[PDB]
Amino acid sequence: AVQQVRPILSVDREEARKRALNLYKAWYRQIPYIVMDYDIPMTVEQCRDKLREEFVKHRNVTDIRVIDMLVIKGQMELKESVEIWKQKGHIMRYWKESQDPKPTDFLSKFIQGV
Amino acid sequence: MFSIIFIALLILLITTIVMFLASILSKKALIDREKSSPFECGFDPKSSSRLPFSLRFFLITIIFLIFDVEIALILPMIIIMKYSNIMIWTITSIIFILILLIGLYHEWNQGMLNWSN
Repeated sequence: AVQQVRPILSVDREEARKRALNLYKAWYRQIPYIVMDYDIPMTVEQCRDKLREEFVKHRNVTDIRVIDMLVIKGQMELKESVEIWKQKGHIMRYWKESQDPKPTDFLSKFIQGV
Repeated sequence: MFSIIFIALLILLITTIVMFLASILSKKALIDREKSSPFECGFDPKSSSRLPFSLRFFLITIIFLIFDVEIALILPMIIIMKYSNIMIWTITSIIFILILLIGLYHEWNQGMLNWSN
């Protein structure tokens, strides 16, 4: 079920990690600047914590190509935060603080509607 | 003079009183985190925004000072012209202006305002 297809950037899973971890470097190194530049509530530790979870967001990615794109997205978002194109609203977006975590257990769902 | 001094003090006091008065006449509002940000066309201000001081504006103002002082030298010509000896007043003043022109025209051929940057 294999296909002999073009690459994008990374030719092997290890190069993929090499690229993926490079991004993790830029983001870790950037966090303090954004805490200063963007006047938002978030603090360095929380921003670091979210960065960890947000990589964990997709741990079981497998395809070399898919993981390459995820890194391509990150390098973009890095630059948009590195330079201050984004806005305090845009950067906080990662927390989703407007909506309360909706009910999850069956009764709370049942008693609160579909 | 002090007639002038007192009038200026009176005006300044009346001026500050007016602005002091307007400061109470204008209604107050509860302060806001964002109402007191620098205006950058509605998109978040960047880092400190303190402009670079690598520029020429001091250079132009230095040209100002040179000509500003030179202006000082030539101010009194109006009054002394009736008293001073005419050769000395004539030649002395004429070479002032002549040197200024030559400095200017020599400096156009230099063209220092047309900087590369």
